[PDB]
Order: sequence, then C-alpha cells, then structure tokens
Amino acid sequence: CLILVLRKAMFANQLDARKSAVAGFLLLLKNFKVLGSLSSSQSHYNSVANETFCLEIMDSLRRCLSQQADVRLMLYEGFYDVLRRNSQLANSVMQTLLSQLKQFYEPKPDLLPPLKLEACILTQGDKISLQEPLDYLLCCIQHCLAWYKNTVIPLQEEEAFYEDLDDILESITNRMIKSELEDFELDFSQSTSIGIKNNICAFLVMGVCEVLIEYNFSISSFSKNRFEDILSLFMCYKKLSDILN
Amino acid sequence: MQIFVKTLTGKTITLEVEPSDTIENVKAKIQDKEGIPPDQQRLIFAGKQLEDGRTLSDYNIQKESTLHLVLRLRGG
Amino acid sequence: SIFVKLLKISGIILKTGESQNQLAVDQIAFQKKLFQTLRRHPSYPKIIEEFVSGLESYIEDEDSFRNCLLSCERLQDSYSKSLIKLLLGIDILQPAIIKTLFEKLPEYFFENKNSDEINIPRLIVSQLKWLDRVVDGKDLTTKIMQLISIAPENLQHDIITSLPEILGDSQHADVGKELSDLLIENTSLTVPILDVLSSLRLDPNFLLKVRQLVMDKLSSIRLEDLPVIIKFILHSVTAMDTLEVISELREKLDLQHCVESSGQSCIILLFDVIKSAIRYEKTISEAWIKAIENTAHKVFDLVMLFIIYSTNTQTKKYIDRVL
Repeated sequence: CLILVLRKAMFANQLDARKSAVAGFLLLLKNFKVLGSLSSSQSHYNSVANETFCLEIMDSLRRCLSQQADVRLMLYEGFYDVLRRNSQLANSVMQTLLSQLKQFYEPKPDLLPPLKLEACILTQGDKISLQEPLDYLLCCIQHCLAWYKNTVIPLQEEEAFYEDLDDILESITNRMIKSELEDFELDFSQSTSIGIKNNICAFLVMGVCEVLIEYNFSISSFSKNRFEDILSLFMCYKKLSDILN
Repeated sequence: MQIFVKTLTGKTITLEVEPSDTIENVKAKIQDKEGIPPDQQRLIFAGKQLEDGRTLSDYNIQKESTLHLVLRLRGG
Repeated sequence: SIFVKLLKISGIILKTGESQNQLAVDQIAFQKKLFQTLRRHPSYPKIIEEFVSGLESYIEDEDSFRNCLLSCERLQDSYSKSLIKLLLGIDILQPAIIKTLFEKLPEYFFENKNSDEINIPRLIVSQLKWLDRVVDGKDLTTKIMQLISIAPENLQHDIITSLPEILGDSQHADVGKELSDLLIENTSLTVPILDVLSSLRLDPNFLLKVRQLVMDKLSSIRLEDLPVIIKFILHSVTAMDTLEVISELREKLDLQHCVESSGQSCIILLFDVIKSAIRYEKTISEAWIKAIENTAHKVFDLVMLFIIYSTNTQTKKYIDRVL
C-alpha cells in the first residue's frame, strides 16, 4: 500500500509532493537490507523478495530521475547513503548514473567539452531553469566510486565499467585542463535569459571543476603531473570565480 | 436492476446488481469492469458513506440508482 | 517464429487459451536477460526489426491479443504483471510497441460497440500507464491527439482521464495548450479537461487564459459538474489573486438556484473538495475569512465558515471573534 501511494504520488504536479515521494523512496530502499553480501551495518528471511523489491524500486527511480532539478538534487544527495547502507544496489546505481553520464559525456577524447549546455539546462518558453546538475552527478559518482574502491574491492565479468568510469573522469580531467572560456561562451545576469543560462553554466563548470579537483587529489597519490593538473584546474576555477565576481 | 456509477469528471458506468447483493460484490464487480482495486475506492449515496460489509437492501437503492464513486488516490 | 523463439528463450512461457502466460523467472530477470540477449545478438537493427515484425505477426489473432494484454501468472514452487508491460519496460522496444498498440486500436473501435467480455481500449490504456520513460514526447502527443480526434466520446474521455499517468514530465506545456485548443473547439469533454488541468503541472500564466474563459461559465453549469471545477479554481490560483477569485466565486454560486439523492451526494462532494483545499492552502483559507469580512449572509458561506472553524485549529480564536 505504501509503495502504491508513492508511485501514485510520483506524477502529482506539486513540487513538495514529488520531493516527499522521492525521499520516501530513497529512505525505504535504504532501510530494506539485501541479505546477499551487504556490507555490515552503519534483514527479512525472504532475501530474493528483498532483492527483486529493491530492483523494481530502482526501476521506479529510473522513472524518477527525468524530472525537475530539485528531485534530481535530492536523488544524488541520497544515493551515497543508499550505497553506504546497501551495497548490492550500487551495481545498478552507478550504471544508472553512468547512463546519465552517457547522456552528457561525449565519447571522443578529441572533443573539447564534457558538458553540453543545451541538454544540461531546461530550455523552455519565456524562462530558463536547471534540469540536471552535472556537478552533482560527478559529485555522487566520485563519492560512490571512492566508497567502492575503498571498501568492496579490498573486501573481495562486470568490473570493467569501474575503470571505464575512472577513464571517463580522466578524460573529463584532461579535456577540462585543455579547455577555455571560448567553448562555454563566457566573458551575464538576470536581465536576459542568455545571461541567466550563462550564469547557470558558470555555476555548473565551477562545481564540476572542484569535483574534478576532488577526484584528481583522490587518485593521484601525490604525483607531480597529477598535482600540476590540479593546479591548472584550480586556476581555471579561480578565474571563473573572479569573472563571476 | 441496473445502477449508474458516476465517477469524478462526469463519467457514467452502467452495471447490473441484484437487490440481494452486497457492497462487497459491488466493489468486486467494479474491479472486474474498471480495474480499480476494491479497497482503494469508495462509494457514496444520498451523501451518506456506504458502510462496508452491509447489504445494499438496507440502503434505499432502487432502479436506476445513482452511486457516486470517489478514489482516495488520484488515477486509481 | 524468431519473435516466438526469442520470447521462449527469454524464459516467459507463452500460454494460449484460458491459461495465462507463466513466468519462469522474475520480471526484472526477464527484462535483463532479454535486453542482454538482444544487445549481444548479431545484427542489432535487423534482429530488432524482425522481432517487431514477428510480434505484430503473432498479435494478429484476437485470442492472442486478448491473452497477451492481460496480466501474466507467476510460476514458482511477488505479483505478476502483463508481458506487454514487461516489453514496455525495455526502453529500446518502446516506440515499436506503442506504434503497434496505436495502429491496433482503430481495429477495436468497432469491437468497443459489441465487446461485452472486456473493454479493449480501457485495458490498453491500463497497461500503458505507469511507464518508465517517454522515448518520444512528440510521438505520444500525436498519437493521443489522433485518438482524441477519431475515437468516440467514451474512449476520448477515458484517455483524457488517464492522461496524467501516460504523459511524462516533458509534454506538459504543449499538451496543455492543445487541450485548451480543444476546449475552445468543443464543450462536451470540457470537465475532464478541467480535471487534468487541475492535476497536471502548468504555469500560472497559461492557467490565466483558461481561468478567464471558465469563470464566465461558472454561473451556468449544473450541480453535477461543479466540484471538479472549483477543485481546479482553488488549486490553480496565485498568492495575490486569492481575494478576487474568492469573492467572484462566492458571488457566482449556483447552489442558490440549484438547491434527488444525487444532488445531496454532489453537495457533500463539493464540501469534501473544499475541505481538501482549505486544509493546506493557507493563503486561500485566510483569504476566505478576509473576503467575507470585507463582504460583511449566504448559507453556503456560513457552512464553509463552520467547517473552517472545525478544521483549522489556528483560526479557532480568530474565527470565534469574527463570528
């Protein structure tokens, strides 16, 4: 009955209703423990029932994700706690995130941007608004990947996407340091929609740049080239912040 | 003995129920025809809540009755 | 045959006749293995195309369609949904599936006149609800509008009242403008359109036009129509327009001239709608007291005043002093 009213509550036009329903989704799937290989604590006997319940809830989340910005923000905020209290669903969650990553990460390393401003932002009649914060996507991806690399791999057919994600972020690192303001059309305020989308893009590139700083500092283990990349990336962020100021 | 079930938005449903039947049979028939589950929906007649587990003969149901249907959750 | 071969390889046991289709594995397992098999099979476009061709060839028979569209059965030593819903769950096959469904639907328009067993379009709309993701909002909009244009009053009404579940997030604005065009064109189906406009997400600026059009006709609508219209009006108002619409609707009340058992049932439905609206929409609640205090005699207003005293504890002493 609870899941029925939640799924019935998904399509309500009220924003608070949607956010409430999604938070309920994440909380309930967080609390139901998958008995197979879940990592400790901080457990119904029907383990397969739990597994299929969690997977259909994840399909509902796949329905959820294509929605307005606040729902997506709450979703990516809560996936880390979901992964912490439930480990097996990570094998789906990252793939779902990877799908979102594949919705914006171009495959060619020759191509300059890792973000398409048109798809990222909700272009719509007589107004402009956010659709999907890519900085928060990278944030959630980094935290989930770091958690898995720190916990499950040492604790231990389908492993390849993990290093692919690293490669993806590595490519998102490189292209970004080689990037410039000309690609993003920078150097814009609430006077016009053009300035509004440019400001939103400025916030997004700042966020994903600092999340790339997080990633590069995490994986480098103090290499000179990696810290040079960190310095160049942070210099890009600093000039972006100065331009916004 | 036909009865008109009037859902929200003015939709009409024609459905046959004998006088000896009960409200549980009515809800089961509604599920059979419309697909709405029985426990979710709710029926009202003469602006009075249909008490579950009681025969419709107690209520003043006659030929060409009008029973108004309301669903607690939107869209079933 | 290749469609049936892939289907039976996927583990779902097709069962003709009275017996419904059996699930060897779970729903999600069927989806995963079918998607993996289709992805890893050679000639992905050709295998997908001949899968669609075999599906539409198999579904020609009436018994095949009737057993296919019904809910499946779980075969174990969970709850079972229809295999067509499983097919909708796979993203890659969705446009082929919806094209097949909506080209099949005009065949059963005549069937709707004579089918006493089960209503085919009602069921089809039932399976088409609660989907995962809209592959193409434009295709859904065109298909829905085609059904609106061609289908009779009952079927068009049915798809209209099913509209919020069918549509995703993307198609709200264009479909809203087009159904407002239908409101301008036609009057019979206006009330369900008011219902979905209340349910669907639209901005206040677009809602202003329908609000202006429908406020004129509020004084000339029967009692059976009224509660969903006032549901739309109360749930489609801004923060500043509260007093104006409250005074206008209280002035344009039809209960004075309207007031069988259906009438009293409709009146309690009006009051239940008012209870739902007042309980959370605080600005509307306070604007009601402010509007009537500015007015400083209607019985309907007095009953609304009583229930407002009953429900909102915060207005207890204030409404006592106002009374």
